[PDB]
Amino acid sequence: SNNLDSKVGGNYNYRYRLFRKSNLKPFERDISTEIYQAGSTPCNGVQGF
Amino acid sequence: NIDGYFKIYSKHTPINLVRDLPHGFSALEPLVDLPIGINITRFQTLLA
Amino acid sequence: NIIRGWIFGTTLDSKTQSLLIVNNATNVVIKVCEFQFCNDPFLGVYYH
Ligand SMILES: *[C@@H]1O[C@H](CO)[C@@H](O[C@@H]2O[C@H](CO)[C@@H](O)[C@H](O)[C@H]2NC(C)=O)[C@H](O)[C@H]1NC(C)=O
Ligand SMILES: *[C@@H]1O[C@H](CO)[C@@H](O[C@@H]2O[C@H](CO)[C@@H](O)[C@H](O)[C@H]2NC(C)=O)[C@H](O)[C@H]1NC(C)=O
Repeated sequence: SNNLDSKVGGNYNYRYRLFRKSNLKPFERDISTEIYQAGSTPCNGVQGF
Repeated sequence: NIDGYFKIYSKHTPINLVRDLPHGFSALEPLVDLPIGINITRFQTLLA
Repeated sequence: NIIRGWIFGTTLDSKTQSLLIVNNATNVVIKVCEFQFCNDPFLGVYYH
């Protein structure tokens, strides 16, 4: 789809889930965008260490 | 729910029985399949 | 006709999607949304 959608300064419309708690089952879908906790802390608000 | 598809099967009785769920036999026919793709852990009823 | 439908989900608050099943005085409505459901969902009818 380069010839339909490649932008010169990158087509930053599109998005994917980079990290999730575990595997998703076949034909499931998860839209929930909440913060991942790589540090063991009960992380809350928009960011953290 | 299985592999992204939810399912409903349903039936009703001809009886006007006294008070409690009877030990007769009548199997449920399929009503509808639904492609909902959501993880369900709990459910709730709606009354009038 | 007091049973009108069901909610199915996991958070029930629009953190993630959930399924609404309802019958009203017109039709059965089936819907999946980011639903902020009530802490006590119901239908109500002013009888007579
Ligand atoms: C489906 O929903 C439930 C609850 O949101 C998830 O169950 C949790 O799984 C994690 C990881 O194994 C456990 O730490 C929790 O204790 C579980 N919670 C409950 C209520 O059982 C489940 O992982 C979700 N799965 C998908 C594919 O979305
Ligand atoms: C039963 O629920 C449905 C769904 O909300 C109602 O359908 C609406 O009907 C009006 C009139 O045609 C439309 O303007 C709306 O757009 C419809 N809703 C939707 C989501 O499209 C129906 O009227 C309800 N009936 C009762 C008695 O509550």
